[PDB]
Amino acid sequence: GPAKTMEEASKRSYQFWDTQPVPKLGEVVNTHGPVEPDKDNIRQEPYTLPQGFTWDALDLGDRGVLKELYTLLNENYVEDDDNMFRFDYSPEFLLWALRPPGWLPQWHCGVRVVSSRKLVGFISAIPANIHIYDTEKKMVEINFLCVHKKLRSKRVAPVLIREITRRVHLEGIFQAVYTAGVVLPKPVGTCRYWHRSLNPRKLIEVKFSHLSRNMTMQRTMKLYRLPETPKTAGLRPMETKDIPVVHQLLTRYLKQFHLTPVMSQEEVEHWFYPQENIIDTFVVENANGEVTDFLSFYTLPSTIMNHPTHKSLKAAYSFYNVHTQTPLLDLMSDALVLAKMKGFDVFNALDLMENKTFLEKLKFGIGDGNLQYYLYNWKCPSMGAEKVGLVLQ
Amino acid sequence: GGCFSKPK
Ligand SMILES: CC(C)(COP(=O)(O)OP(=O)(O)OC[C@H]1O[C@@H](n2cnc3c(N)ncnc32)[C@H](O)[C@@H]1OP(=O)(O)O)[C@@H](O)C(=O)NCCC(=O)NCCS
Ligand SMILES: *C(=O)CCCCCCCCCCCCC
Ligand SMILES: [Cl-]
Repeated sequence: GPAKTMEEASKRSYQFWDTQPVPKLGEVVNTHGPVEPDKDNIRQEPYTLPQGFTWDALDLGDRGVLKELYTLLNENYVEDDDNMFRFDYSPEFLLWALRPPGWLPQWHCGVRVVSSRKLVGFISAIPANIHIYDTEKKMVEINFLCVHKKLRSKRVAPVLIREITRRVHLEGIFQAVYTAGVVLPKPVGTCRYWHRSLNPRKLIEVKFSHLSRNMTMQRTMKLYRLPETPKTAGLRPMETKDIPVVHQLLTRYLKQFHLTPVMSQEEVEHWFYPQENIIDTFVVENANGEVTDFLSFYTLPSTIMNHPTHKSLKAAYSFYNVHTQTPLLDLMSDALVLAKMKGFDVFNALDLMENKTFLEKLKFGIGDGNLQYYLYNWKCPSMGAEKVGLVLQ
Repeated sequence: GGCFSKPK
């Protein structure tokens, strides 16, 4: 069973994670470097799966295979604390997240039932250059670890982790970054989700949020009402011509944080060029024609389980927001208006980077879920949320 | 992977 708190986790004994090159939960880290040296010979054979299951690298270019992955995640991926909502990553979103520049087919690591061919497990890696304190490292980002509900608590997650580690090691990469809602050895940083109601009536109806102690429904709606149009001058969707300046603005802005991505210009195009129902980016082009700011949020809806009338929650997630002339609070205020305009029910954001300067003023409510950040085979001091400058899908 | 949060 998984722990949600550093104090409840420190009671626990980590059978799998004790074997891994990550620091112990209790120990304090005053060093900067790999937990273990790079390996110069790597196991050539895939790790043994339980009887009746086989490895299968998923070609997400095949529409049918992509649909299989959608279904596995739609039915077996992350749920809330109370089993009321589940992530509903779209097929198109999964392509965006899993085929960035440098993606590899063998890093789309799935598990299939031998007889039926049913997809029952998945884990993924994508390449990413990561700046951690004073070191820049080629790493991978691990994401979408999923074991079918009927396969849980059978030690299948550790063989998925070890197999993707083997396949990443084969490409000469020995560090990784990943997040989780549970506590594991050992978080480099702990971030908290905050939520901004956009359609507060639907949220309360489906029990995503709740009426505050002494507030009517009519009052909750007036509180969360937003303008129909953003206020910032020159705000417009990102275009192809904005790719270099967006890359420039992002690269300089991220320097103030201690855990950041380092994106090429092609990676900036992939992660920020707007795709409807996936990623939205708006730039601020001023009176001189100069792009000075940009905001971005990605689309991640959720399934509402066991509700006869409301089936889906449309959530927007704060991505990367860079300000150099427009105040961050004005920038994020326009993000809320834009999200409201696009039919989103809620706008989610973490307390990382400078987000705490605007969360309360813009009527975000603190969430019940922490997002722990972890590094694999890298030792470094932990950092506060405001020093985390990395957002994953 | 991620974490599904909802307001406390
Ligand atoms: C997360 C999931 C793959 C874990 O699989 P499981 O069958 O419940 O647990 P298993 O029996 O396979 O193995 C348990 C081991 O995996 C660890 N583990 C559990 N969740 C983990 C996670 N998100 N990330 C890394 N390791 C995890 C456990 O700590 C344990 O290791 P330990 O001995 O050191 O304590 C599975 O519960 C699942 O698919 N949940 C829905 C999607 C999801 O939450 N993905 C991870 C998002 S962070
Ligand atoms: C979300 O799905 C992340 C789940 C994290 C699983 C642990 C991954 C550990 C790193 C494995 C890759 C190692 C590369 C050297
Ligand atoms: Cl693919």
